[PDB]
Amino acid sequence: IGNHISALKRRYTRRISLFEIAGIIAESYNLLQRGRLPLVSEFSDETMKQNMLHVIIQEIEEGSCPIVIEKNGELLSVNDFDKDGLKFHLDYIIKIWKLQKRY
Amino acid sequence: NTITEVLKDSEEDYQDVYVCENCGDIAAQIKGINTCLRCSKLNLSPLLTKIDTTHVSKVFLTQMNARGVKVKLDFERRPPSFYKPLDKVDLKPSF
Amino acid sequence: MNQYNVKYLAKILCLKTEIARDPYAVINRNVLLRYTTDIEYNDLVTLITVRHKIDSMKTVFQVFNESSINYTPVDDDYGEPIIITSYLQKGHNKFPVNFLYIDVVISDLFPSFVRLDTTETNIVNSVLQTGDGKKTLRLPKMLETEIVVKILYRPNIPLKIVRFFRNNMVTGVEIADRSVISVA
Amino acid sequence: AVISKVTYSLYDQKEINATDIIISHVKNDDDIGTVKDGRLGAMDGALCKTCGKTELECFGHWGKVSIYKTHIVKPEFISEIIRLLNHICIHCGLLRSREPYSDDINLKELSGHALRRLKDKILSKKKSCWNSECMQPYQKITFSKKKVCFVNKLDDINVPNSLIYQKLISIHEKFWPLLEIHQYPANLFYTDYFPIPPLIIRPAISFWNELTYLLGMIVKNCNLNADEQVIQKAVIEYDDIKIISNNTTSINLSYITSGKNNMIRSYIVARRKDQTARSVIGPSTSITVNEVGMPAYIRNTLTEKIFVNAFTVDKVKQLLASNQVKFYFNKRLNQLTRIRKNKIHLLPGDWVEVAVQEYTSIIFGRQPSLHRYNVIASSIRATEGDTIKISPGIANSQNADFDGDEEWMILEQNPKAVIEQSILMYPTTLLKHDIHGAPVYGSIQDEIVAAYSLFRIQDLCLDEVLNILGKYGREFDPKGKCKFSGKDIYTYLIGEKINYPGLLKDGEIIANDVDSNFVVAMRHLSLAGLLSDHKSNVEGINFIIKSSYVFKRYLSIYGFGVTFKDLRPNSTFTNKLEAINVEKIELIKEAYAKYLNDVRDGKIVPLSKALEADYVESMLSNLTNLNIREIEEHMRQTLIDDPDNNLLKMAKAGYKVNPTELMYILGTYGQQRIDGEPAETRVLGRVLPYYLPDSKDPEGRGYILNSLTKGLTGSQYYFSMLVARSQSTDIVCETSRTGTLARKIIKKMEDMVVDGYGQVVIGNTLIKYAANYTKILGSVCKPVDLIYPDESMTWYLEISALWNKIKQGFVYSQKQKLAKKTLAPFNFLVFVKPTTEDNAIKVKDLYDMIHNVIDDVREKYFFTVSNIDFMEYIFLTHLNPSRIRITKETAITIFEKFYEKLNYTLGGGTPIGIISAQVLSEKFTQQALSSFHTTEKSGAVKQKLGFNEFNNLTNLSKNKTEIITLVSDDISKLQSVKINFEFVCLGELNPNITLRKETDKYVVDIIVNRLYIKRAEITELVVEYMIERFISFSVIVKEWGMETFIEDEDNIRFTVYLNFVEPEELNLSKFMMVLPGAANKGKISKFKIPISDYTGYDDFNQTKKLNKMTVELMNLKELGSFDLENVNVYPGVWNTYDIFGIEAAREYLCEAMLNTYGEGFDYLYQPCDLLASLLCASYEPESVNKFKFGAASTLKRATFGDNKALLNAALHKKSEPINDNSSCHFFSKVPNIGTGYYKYFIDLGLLMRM
RNA sequence: UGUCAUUGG
DNA sequence: AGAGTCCAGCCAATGACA
DNA sequence: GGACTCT
Ligand SMILES: [Mg+2]
Ligand SMILES: [Zn+2]
Ligand SMILES: [Zn+2]
Ligand SMILES: [Zn+2]
Repeated sequence: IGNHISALKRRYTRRISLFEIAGIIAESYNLLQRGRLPLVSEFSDETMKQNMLHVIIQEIEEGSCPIVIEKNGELLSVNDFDKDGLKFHLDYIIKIWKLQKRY
Repeated sequence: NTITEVLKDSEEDYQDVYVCENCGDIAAQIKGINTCLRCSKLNLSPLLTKIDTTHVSKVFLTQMNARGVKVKLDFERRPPSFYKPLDKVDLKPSF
Repeated sequence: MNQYNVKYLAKILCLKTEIARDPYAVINRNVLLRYTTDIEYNDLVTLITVRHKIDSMKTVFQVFNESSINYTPVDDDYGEPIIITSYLQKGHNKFPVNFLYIDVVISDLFPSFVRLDTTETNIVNSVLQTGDGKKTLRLPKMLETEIVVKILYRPNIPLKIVRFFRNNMVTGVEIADRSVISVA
Repeated sequence: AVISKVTYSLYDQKEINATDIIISHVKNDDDIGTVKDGRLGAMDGALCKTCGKTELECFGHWGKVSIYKTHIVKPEFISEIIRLLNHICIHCGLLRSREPYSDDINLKELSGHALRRLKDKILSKKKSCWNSECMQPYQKITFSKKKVCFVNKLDDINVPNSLIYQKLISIHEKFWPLLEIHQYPANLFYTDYFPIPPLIIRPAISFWNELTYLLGMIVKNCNLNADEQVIQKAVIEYDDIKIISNNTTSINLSYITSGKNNMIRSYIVARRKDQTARSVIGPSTSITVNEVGMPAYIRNTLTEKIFVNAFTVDKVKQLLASNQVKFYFNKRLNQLTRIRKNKIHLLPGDWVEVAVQEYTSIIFGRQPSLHRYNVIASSIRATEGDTIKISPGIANSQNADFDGDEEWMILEQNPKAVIEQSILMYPTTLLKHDIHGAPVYGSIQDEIVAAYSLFRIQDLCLDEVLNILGKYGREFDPKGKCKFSGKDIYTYLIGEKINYPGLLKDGEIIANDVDSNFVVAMRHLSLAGLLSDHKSNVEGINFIIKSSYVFKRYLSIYGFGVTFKDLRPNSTFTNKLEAINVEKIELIKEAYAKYLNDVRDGKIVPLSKALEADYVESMLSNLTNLNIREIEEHMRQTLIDDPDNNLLKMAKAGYKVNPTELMYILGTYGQQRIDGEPAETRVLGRVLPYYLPDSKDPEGRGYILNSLTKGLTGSQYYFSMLVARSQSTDIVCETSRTGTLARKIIKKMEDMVVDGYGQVVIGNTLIKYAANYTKILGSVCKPVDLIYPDESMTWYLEISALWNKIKQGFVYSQKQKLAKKTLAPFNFLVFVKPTTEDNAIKVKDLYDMIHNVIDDVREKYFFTVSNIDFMEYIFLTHLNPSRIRITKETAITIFEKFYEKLNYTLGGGTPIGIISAQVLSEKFTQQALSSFHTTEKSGAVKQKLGFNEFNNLTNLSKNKTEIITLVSDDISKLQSVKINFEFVCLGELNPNITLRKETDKYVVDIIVNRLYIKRAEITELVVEYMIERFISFSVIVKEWGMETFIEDEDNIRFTVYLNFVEPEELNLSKFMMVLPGAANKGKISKFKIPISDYTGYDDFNQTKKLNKMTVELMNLKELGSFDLENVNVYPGVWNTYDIFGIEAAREYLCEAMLNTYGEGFDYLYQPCDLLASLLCASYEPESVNKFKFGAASTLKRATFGDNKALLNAALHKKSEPINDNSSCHFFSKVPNIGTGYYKYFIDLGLLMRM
């Protein structure tokens, strides 16, 4: 039954909130701002003609975001969380970034 | 991260400062070699770790050393961790 | 021990009788609706007869002062003398005189508590595990010299976690746990 | 690279002597070997001789000065040495008992309190030393603050430090667990050398050092022919002058850890910053709540960072070609260059700094930062003037007016900080309040009346509607209508077909009027709150922006102004109320004079002064209520005569006009209260010389008959100014106390966060199993109506079973209150649509859905350790088919939203402790500065309300009396305690005491009145027993004899015959002086014990009449002699802990801290519980002033304020990990709060794969 | 570089 | 039972003075 | 001025 509680808590670990996605976006944005290579598909010079937040969000939904977050003793990628939670928070973040005229 | 970058010293005011892991004070560069004077007088050769702290933190630690309180910092030699793939988890309810 | 502070002890000994017939029962003042006391008061030994209402089971407690203890087992006895001590002492049958200044079981400040069984203790211990390695959270603490630990006592079941059912103005009942730590 | 833990210790002599820099000279022709040495660090204008580095790269080096044959004591551990001297003899070195030294004890293996059994035995024997060659008496050596040596106090002799040194190094190592020693005690002294600190803590002061001068006064005594006392005094006044003196302002070492202005509190958790600004604020209508207007001088001075990378290298090259770049930072050479043509090569990692552009997030705020809505981060817009133009919609969030308030700005252009400012501190993210969920932004004064009059408007054209709508009239749909109303404008403004009980139905407002509860910030009926409960905070922020635009366009078209003619159009009503007041107050004066003359001629017995004051208080309160009713009838008659009165319009809209303020203007000003009572009588029994001596005029005690329209007279202006200046003095005296308690609570609660499993923890202790009782954010959680079980409900059996499970806690406040609201996990009422019974979901299928969802949630989200039967009760009573039918897709929508709120809203790292602490602190600060809690006096002793009661609760002081409440169904058990405990003396019975001398006896007649005995609620035998007890136990009475005569049914004569102890005349006068007071009974207190009664709840449907009683009482011991069976007893906090335990103490602290805020603040229950569960997290209640049982680090205790924290950590050799905010800010670490709650790695696999 | 006086939110 | 010790909101702005 | 602690 302790194994069942451990399984329930491992399933609870996959919840994503605004703090985790804001930290993941901030880490990847700080690394890309100082000169790390953008890990997107269709790597060209045209990808350096768009802004960097589009590159960060494209890295997130393409499954190639390099940032690994350590939560509850586990190591999670941004695609190991709940997909609906990632979509729910990224829709809000893209809305408020479009209000800020930065996306 | 915002309150960390606010409360810490500016990124323009950065310099490589080394601390002694045994006695806790700032290492010195004699003629290019990072040494600890207190441990080279005591016939040691301990680890010197690069630290990024504020200048007021070092002034506070040196003044507490002047009062007699030795402050010694320990550092994390973390075991190297490896990312492994995880199973699919869907948190949507079942109706 | 006087003629007033033995009725409050009788209300305590209903809860001790309920624990003696079921160690995993929920103890509050509603337990007092299932029992009936009879007090024979004397300045050497006070006999308190607690009777279960539906099962007609009787339990006779012999209440003494801390100085003069003349204990021989009567029939239907609890098995151990109840001693009213002057100060808070370590022991499930040793109630200090401050516990019996007022009527404590009928009060609104009297808690509602259980001893957890092995299933609930394992669930609590696996919930407290932080997931990272062998690290664990701690429950808040409670001293062993407390009236809850004295009521919940069983001779070969060690009491480590007590679950409290707190009153909550917005949700009704809230679940908390305390860990019982040692004294002397 | 990552600092884990910090170890504090003491320097031993081999580390002090480990130096090649010997300081020897005081003054010199060349400073070599002096204290201002060039190898002790680089000074101003010289390289360091040890390292070759300049002042900004040399961190300084240590020196040593030789003390020749002296043992200099370390000055702050002196007390510890004093403690170590109360354990040993000084002629020998042995301990004060034989049991440490015997071969039967084996000191390495005993655990627990067995080590502490022996030590008070060591501190009990102080007669003489026990060994055969030392039987000297145990001395009590004290440090003499007068002259600097250690001094014996049996006889004043200086004990030298070389003997305390020998006797403290004589103690063996395996007796250190006894005497609390963790290192060599020779580390408590400087035995052969003294360390000279580096120059970096004492730089060259330049304006046109103190520690350098103190070290020079040390080295001026460091000679071989020099006493250890003068060197000890120099060392002490260099380190800590307050050891031997009582003067401040000396710059010593302790100056960095002295009080509020110490180093950590001033320069580590707070600092002065670059890229900052400060300016006066003004409003702006072209600025939304998401924006801020920046003046031109700020954006012409402040700079923003553009990093060099593959994305922005063309923009940086373009800005360098056009001379728009102000600074350039080269990261690889690590240097900044100001551009005033040079050569600059742009590598990735470098940056440039240009002028700050629009839509950059600035962090701006107002001071004092009482709660987190003071400091937000919004987008820069270019505006005019020199003022920072904020929106008015954020103004109530920051407690801001535009009457001269200043606000500050800071620009933090770090990319992690840029992302956190863009997401977490954006005002759209902070729309809902984090405790009670109401919107933080909204409308203010004029827009409230604009909202009211816009709802009330009728019969508009399409062009008038489009003129009101303005730029939002683009997508307005006229369906087929040609005439419109303001309800159609509101239906367009809301734009959602949502329902809410009492407010909305299919988007239309079904309320009668739109008032301030609809549009003002932090209200429970906000339409923006419902629109953001429906979809998201973007929809609520859009409704707030669009609503403010439309209300200001209504004000532009139609206008709003209040004239003098709306208040006082003529003299008719004010003349009528003036005549009414001058009739009724003369009626009051004649009735009071008739009572006074009936007392004076003797036709009735007089009342007590408290009851007389209560009777006059009731008559004047009746006159005040008559004025209130006249004002209300005038308001009704004016709005039915002139229905367009603007003053009554802003009264009906809900802004600041009520009948009491209109009574102050047009009616009467009332009775002026100071400390709950009228103004006290001074010299000659009066307040002012405008009244006769001992004047019974109630107008001369502070009752004002005039109003502001008539104008106050001189005495009335005195009493009004007395109340005003008293309020000003009280808020000035209370501001600093509220700030101190706010800082204490914030530092205690700030490390309490929500962990990754939804639990509330601090350190490694679980405080709560579920955050906010729901594991959902508190801004999402909705206080919904609690519906008691009725037998007309569908599944009355299941609903009544759940109510029997959770019905405790819904009857609270000593059974006086029944709960009317509970906590729905989210606002599901906006998703409920009514439906006819043919299209509705089936009834059993709805129960199966509710039961299956609640069981699945209880398993998967709460881990089967939390009781969430309140959620099932809410979903069973609010979705009950007996009152509402819903479709199947409505239920699916509701429970999918339930799972969305359980899955996405609450996250680990949420700073729930500091948010709750800031909300509690902001509320008691607002109530203290607003004078919200009026003092009022009553007969019984009551629990106080307000900040001083909250501070007494969090102080947890022990040796104080507590208010102990006794509730009983029968009044006999309360009467038996009330008779014995209530203080009644003979003098308060108003006796007639006269004595006369007689041969053999002095006889004293005490003629008491029987109505006075009945007013005291005692009998004549009680008075006889009081006098008999005092005379039979007194020392000054030698013989006595008492008799009781009957004089009337109005008089009882207690006759005493007496002979006093010689000297009998002085004892006669002392007896006659102390007789009316000392003949008494009961516990002495200023409060009486009246037996109250009320209606208490057993449940929602069954009540009972209960009798109440309150006693000020220290212990609970003296209650133990009474028949207190079937009596509820509610003591204070320490008696509840000592009887019932730690959980009942936690519960008492919760409800008592909640009760100090007053009526209408139930949302502060969840913060207060979070505070109480912190004070009762150990086995004992712990205050907010100290750290006793909670594991707090040394930097946490030093940041909290504890000057000997690092010294006690160095004595006990503490090694503590760095996990708290105060320890993370010291070492420049990211705190474990929010986004810093998680560790972040980078997976270099996909980069190395290609 | 700190005190004192006055003032602001 | 009585003295010692430490504590008393935040952020400002001018001028005079040592 | 006022609360906690040692004496
Ligand atoms: Mg203002
Ligand atoms: Zn070293
Ligand atoms: Zn140097
Ligand atoms: Zn001796």
